[PDB]
Amino acid sequence: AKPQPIAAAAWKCNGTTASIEKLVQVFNEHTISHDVQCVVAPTFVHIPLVQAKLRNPKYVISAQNAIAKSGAFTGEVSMPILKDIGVHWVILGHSERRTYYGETDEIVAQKVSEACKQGFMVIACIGETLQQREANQTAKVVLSQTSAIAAKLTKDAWNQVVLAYEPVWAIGTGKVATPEQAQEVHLLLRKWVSENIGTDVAAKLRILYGGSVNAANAATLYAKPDINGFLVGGASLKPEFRDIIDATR
Amino acid sequence: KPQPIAAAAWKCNGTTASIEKLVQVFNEHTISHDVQCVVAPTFVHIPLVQAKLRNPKYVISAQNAIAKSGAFTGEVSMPILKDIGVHWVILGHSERRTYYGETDEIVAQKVSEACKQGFMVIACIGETLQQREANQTAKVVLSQTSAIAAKLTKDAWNQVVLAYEPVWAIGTGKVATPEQAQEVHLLLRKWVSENIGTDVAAKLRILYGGSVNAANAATLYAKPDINGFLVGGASLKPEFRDIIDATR
Ligand SMILES: [Cl-]
Repeated sequence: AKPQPIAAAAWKCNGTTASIEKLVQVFNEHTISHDVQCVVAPTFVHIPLVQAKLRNPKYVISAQNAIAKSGAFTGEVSMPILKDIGVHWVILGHSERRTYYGETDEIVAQKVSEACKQGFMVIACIGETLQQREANQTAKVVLSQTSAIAAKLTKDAWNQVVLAYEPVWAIGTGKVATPEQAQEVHLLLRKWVSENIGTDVAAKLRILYGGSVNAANAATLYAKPDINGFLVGGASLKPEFRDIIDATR
Repeated sequence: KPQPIAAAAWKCNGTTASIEKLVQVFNEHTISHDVQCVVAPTFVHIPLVQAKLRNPKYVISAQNAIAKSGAFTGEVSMPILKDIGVHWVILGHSERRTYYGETDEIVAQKVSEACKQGFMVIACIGETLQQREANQTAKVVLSQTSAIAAKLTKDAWNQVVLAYEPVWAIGTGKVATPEQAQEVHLLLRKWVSENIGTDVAAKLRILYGGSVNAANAATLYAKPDINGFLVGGASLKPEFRDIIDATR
């Protein structure tokens, strides 16, 4: 009854030609037998290298960011440029972009809507800070972030949308997030989607956990009913990512 | 006059078909004078250009970078650029100063880290129409340059290239004359003359980053303090060859 699992490797801004070639070979020799959509998300300059080496049939390639339109945007990569090179997935609204580079709900929701219009599969990120979690605002924030995105989409566009919950309150703060605390936000989000968008949309929507995931807690995390996979960080740069994929069965 | 530079600022434009076609046109254009030609494609197009662009007079630059690798989603670091073989970088572009939070101090730190890591930097400065109309042309460009200069040693200036953008002429209905461009280049080199050293000022490349095409590149490069161009829309066209020939 669960939708198709997703295991996304968020390499962030890391990697060398030797690093990636060695890691991609590990990914390719890993035989995966269950239905699961795997995702590598390298830096822009490494997309051609990954395109040349990544062969495992379970995988697609995603950009870590994009802008909606080509033009006078020095330093940025546009979605049409990404379609032309053969990339159909993109991560939008990551906490690091909302924090360091000032991406707002209006910017993130506009990127998701324009990516859905241009045929992208989107992993849209939401999450709340510790200060927000201290104020009993987890729902207030993650639903305000999810409503802003939904306000620019129609029903059919939700088949391209994937949500990734970032427990930002458990990132670099010295605080930890339990598999029960993750399942709580994951069901909180699905019920909002069930109520506001549709019941069939909620049951099929993939909600990924974007917190600390390793080979030890992946299966127990995926054991929860409203967790549909992971947005893996540190462990994704390791052969450990194979075990994380194994745990989505 | 030091070695001129002809840089192609492609911005966020291009496909694999159009880049491969234009690179071949650049490949069939023989350049027989001392000039450093630069092509700066999007991050995704850097491997294509490195493989295909074969003119010995060209190098490949990035349009942006950050100092260190790590948990910075969507960004490309400077060590990653060095590992893939990129040794040039455009920093502090007006579009990033305007729309992506690159303050004078953020540009200054990026330039400093880039020179520390062995990068050739094209650092961009320029003033708005509001600023120019407030008689702030010197105030803005020198404040942008002095922030960059406070993070650089004398030897690091041999890796830095200044690119003046007449931002007051972009999308404003105003246009910049060569005499207005030379005026800014002059006072730029003169501040370096009197705050870094007469030696660095003489050998500093200061590129014009306004409207450059085949019709005006010669008249522009004829100005004594203009050392080349950071070319926009014309850089995606075969007439970039005529701009290179205008730096003779
Ligand atoms: Cl490992």
